Amino acid sequence: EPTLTPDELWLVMESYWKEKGFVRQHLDSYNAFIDHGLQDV
Repeated sequence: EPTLTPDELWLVMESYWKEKGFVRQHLDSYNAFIDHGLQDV
C-alpha cells in the first residue's frame, strides 16, 4: 500500500497548532494557579 506520503503527514501536524496555540506553557500553567494555586497556600 502507498504507505502514507510525505504530504498527508503535513495535514496531521497542521491540526496541532490550530487546535492549541504556540504559547502553551505560560497560559496553561498559569490557568492552574488561579484554580488550584491560591487555595493551597
